[PDB]
Amino acid sequence: KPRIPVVWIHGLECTCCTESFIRSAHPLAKDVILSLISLDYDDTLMAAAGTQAEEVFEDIITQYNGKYILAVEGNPPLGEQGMFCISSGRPFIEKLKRAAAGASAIIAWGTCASWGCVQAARPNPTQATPIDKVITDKPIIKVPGCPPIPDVMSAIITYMVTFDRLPDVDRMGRPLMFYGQRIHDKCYRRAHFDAGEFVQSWDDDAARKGYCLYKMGCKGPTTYNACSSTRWNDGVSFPIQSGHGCLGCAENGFWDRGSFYSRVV
Amino acid sequence: STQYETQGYTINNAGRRLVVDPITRIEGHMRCEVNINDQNVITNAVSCGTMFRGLEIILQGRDPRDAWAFVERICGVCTGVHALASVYAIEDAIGIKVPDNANIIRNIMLATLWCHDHLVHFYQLAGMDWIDVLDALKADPRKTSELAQSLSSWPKSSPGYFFDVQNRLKKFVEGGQLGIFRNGYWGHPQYKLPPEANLMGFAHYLEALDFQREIVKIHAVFGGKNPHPNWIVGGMPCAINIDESGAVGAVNMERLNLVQSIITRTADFINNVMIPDALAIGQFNKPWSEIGTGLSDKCVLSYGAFPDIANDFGEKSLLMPGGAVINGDFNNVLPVDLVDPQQVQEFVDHAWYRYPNDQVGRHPFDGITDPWYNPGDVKGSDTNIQQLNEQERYSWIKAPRWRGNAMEVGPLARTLIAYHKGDAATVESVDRMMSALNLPLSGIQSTLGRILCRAHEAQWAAGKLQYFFDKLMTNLKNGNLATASTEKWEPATWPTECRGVGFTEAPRGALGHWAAIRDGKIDLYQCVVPTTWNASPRDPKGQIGAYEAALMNTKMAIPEQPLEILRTLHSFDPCLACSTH
Ligand code: SF4
Ligand code: FCO
Ligand code: F3S
Ligand SMILES: [Cl-]
Ligand SMILES: [Cl-]
Ligand SMILES: [Cl-]
Ligand SMILES: [Mg+2]
Ligand code: NI
Repeated sequence: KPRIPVVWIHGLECTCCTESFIRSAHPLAKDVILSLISLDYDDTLMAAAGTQAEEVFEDIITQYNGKYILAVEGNPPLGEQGMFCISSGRPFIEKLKRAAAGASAIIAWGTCASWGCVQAARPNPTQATPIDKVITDKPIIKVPGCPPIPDVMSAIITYMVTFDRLPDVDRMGRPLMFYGQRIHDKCYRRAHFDAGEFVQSWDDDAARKGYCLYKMGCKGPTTYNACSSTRWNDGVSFPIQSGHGCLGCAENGFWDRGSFYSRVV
Repeated sequence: STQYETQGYTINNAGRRLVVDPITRIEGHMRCEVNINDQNVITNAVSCGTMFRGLEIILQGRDPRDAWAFVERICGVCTGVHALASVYAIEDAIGIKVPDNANIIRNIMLATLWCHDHLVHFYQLAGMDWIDVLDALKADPRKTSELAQSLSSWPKSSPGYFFDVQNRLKKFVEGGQLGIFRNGYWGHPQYKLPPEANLMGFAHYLEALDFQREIVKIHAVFGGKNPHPNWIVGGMPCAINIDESGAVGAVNMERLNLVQSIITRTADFINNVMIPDALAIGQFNKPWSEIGTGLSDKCVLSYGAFPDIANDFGEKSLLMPGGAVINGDFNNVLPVDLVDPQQVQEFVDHAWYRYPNDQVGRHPFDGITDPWYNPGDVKGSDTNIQQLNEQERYSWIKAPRWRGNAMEVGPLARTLIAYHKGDAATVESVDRMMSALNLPLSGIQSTLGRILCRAHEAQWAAGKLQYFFDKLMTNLKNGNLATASTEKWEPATWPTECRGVGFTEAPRGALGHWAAIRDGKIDLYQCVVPTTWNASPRDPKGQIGAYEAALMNTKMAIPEQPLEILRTLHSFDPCLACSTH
C-alpha cells in the first residue's frame, strides 16, 4: 500500500533531467508520482519553499532513514568551498552528503550526476565533480545522457519498483538493459556506414537519402545508450534519425573529445 | 539599518528579516531575503542567484560550429533557445545566410518551446500558488462540472471525471504520503478560489502534466530529441525529401503529418484549457492586478523575435516586436541596438565577479567573467550565509542595465511593447482580456498581469506554429527544399577575426549571445539572459532590478509563510541556470 519514498535533489544543473523525466510516455510521469513512488522532495515541483521545504527534507530523511531512494540531478562544485552552489545558505555538497547518508541507494540521473557534463568541460571553472567521486559508500546507479531518454528513466524506475532490486550494471555502474550496447551497434544507418555511403556536407543528396553521419562527426561508434532502438519522445526520433550525428552525450567527458564535427578516431 | 530612495521606492533594511532559501518551483537555485515593517509590508527585497557553472569561460577556444551544443545546456527548461541564439550569433559573425526552410523550422522550434514552456510554467510551477490542491477535496463534483462547462467547450468535464480525479487525490493523501504537496501553504487566506475551482484547476494540472510531453514531439522531428534538440550553423540538419527515393531517411510527408497533428492538439489544449484557467485565476484574484507592479510601469525591454523574412532581423521582419520604454514613457518606444556600447551593460559591484573597475558597466563585447566568491559580512561565515549583505556582493547574477536603466523583460514587457507600438492583434487581445475582467489597462502591470500575458503568449505561439508550418508546406509545394547553407561551413572560409550578436525572445524575455571569433576559435562568448535582467542585483547607483522592485511594498498575511513572495517571483517564471550560466 505505501509507496517507496524518493528524495530528488539538484546540484549544478540545467534541469534537463527533470524535464526528460516528465516526458515519459509509459508510465506517464503523473502515474509514476501518484501510484509508483512517493516523490517526497523535489525542488522543481514541490509546493513548499524555504523553511517549509527544509522541514520536508529533514522530516523525510529522518523518518525514512535507510529506506528512501536518493535521486540526484546535477553535481557538486568543489570550488570556492562549494559556494558555487548554495542551498539554505550552505554548500550544496553538505545537503548531498546528508541525503546520501540515509539513502538505501542513489540514482545519478544524467551525464551531470554520472560524469560531470557541461560544467565539468574544460577548464571546469567550478570544479564540478560527479556524485561517485564524493559519495563512496552507497550503491550508485549511473543513468547517463544529456538528458537520458524519458522512457529509459521511467523503465529504470518501474524495474526497481516491480522487481524490488537494483538493475544489473556494467563496470561503470550503468544499467546493462539500456547501456549494454553502442548507438552504432543498433543504428538504422549502419547499412550505409558499411557500404561507405556518407553525408559529406549538410543537405547534400546523401543527407536527403538518410546516409551515415560518420564523416559529419557522429560519435555513435563510441557511445553506449538506447537512442537507436528505444528512440526519443515516444519513439518519434533520435539525433541521427533527424540528421545530426550523435554528440556522444552519454559518455564521460564527451564535451572534450574534440569537435562534434570531427570524425571518431 | 540604512534607508535610501531609488525608482520611487524607499529601500529600508530596518525591521524583521525573512529568508526564503531554497526558492522552489523555479528552474535552478535562488535565494530571496526581505525586510518587513511593523505592518508586515516589504520594505526591502534582495534577489540572489545561488548557482554558477561558467559557460562563458568553457566556450573559450571551442569551434564556433560546436558552440550551440554547449550553450544549449545553459538550460533544459528553455531548451533550444540558447542554441538558436548561438547559431544566430555565429552566422552574424561569419556572414552566413540560411535557406528559408531553415529559418521557418527554427521559428517552429522557438514557437514549440514557447507553447511547451509557458504551459508547464502555468500548471507545474506557478499553479499551486493559486490553486489550493488540498481544498479540492471539499469540492462538489457536479458543481465542478458546472463551473468547467460555464468556462470552456473542453470535452473533459463530466461530474464522474471530477469525482474520479478527487478520489485519486483523496487516496493519494490518505496514507500521509503527500509527496509534492507536503507542508504546503494550503489554507492560507490568500487562496481565494472556491473548492470547485480548485478541483477543476487540479484536474487541469494533471491533464497538462500528461499533455506537455506531446508538444515536444515537434522538436523530436526537426531536432532529434527533447530536451536539447540539435541544430547547425548554416541552417538545420533535418534534410527534407518528399517525393524521391530514400525519403524514409529524411523529413518526409509522414513526418510532416505528425508535426501537423501535434500543432492542432497543442492549440486545442492551450485555447480550451490554459486560456480559460488563466482568465478564471484573474476573476477570483483581482486584487493581484495591483500587487507586484515593480518596474512594469516604468522600464520594459524586448529585443524582438521570429524573423519572418529569412536572415532579416529588422522591424519589418520580426513577428514579435522589439523596443524599450523607460521612465514610464510608453508613448515613446525606443529602438534597441545590441552593438551600441552605451546600451546593454553589465555591472558587478553587487555580484560575485571581478572587474578592474566595478563602478562601471561593461557591454558584452567587453565582458569579463572572472568569478569571485566574496560575500563579506553575512552574519555567519563564507559557508554559512545567515543574511546576505546587500550593501556589497550578494549574487552569482550580473546586473544588466539598458542605457543605465533597470528593466523588466518577459511576457508582460513584450505585451506592453507590442501594445504601445500599435500592434493591432495585441491591442485587440489585451483590451478584450481586461474588459472581460472589468479591470483598467493598468491592471496588466502586476503579478496577475504577468500570468495573463504568459497565457496569451502561449495562444499566440500556437497560432504561429500553424502559420510557420503552412509557410514550410508552401515552399515544399514550390519545390524549395533547402535546409542548410554550407558555403561557409569550412573554417578556411571565415574572416580571421569577426564578431556577431544573436538575439531572440526566450519564454522569459530578451536573450542575447555576443560572440567574437579569432583564428577559427571562440575568443569571447558572453551571454545576457532574460532572468539575468529580472533577477539582477543592484548597481553602483543602488538601482534595483525587476524582482526586487516587484516585491517592494507587498503586504504579507503570515510572515513565516512566504506565499505572496512566491506568487510574485513565480509570476516572472525565474530560470536561475539561465540567469547565471
Ligand atoms: S550514423 Fe553514426 S551511429 Fe549510425 S551507422 Fe553512421 S556512424 Fe554509426
Ligand atoms: N526563457 C528562458 Fe531561459 C531564461 N531566463 C533563456 O534564455
Ligand atoms: S548525442 Fe546523446 S541522445 Fe543519444 S544519439 Fe547520441 S547518446
Ligand atoms: Cl562492463
Ligand atoms: Cl562529462
Ligand atoms: Cl565582425
Ligand atoms: Mg553573462
Ligand atoms: Ni531557462
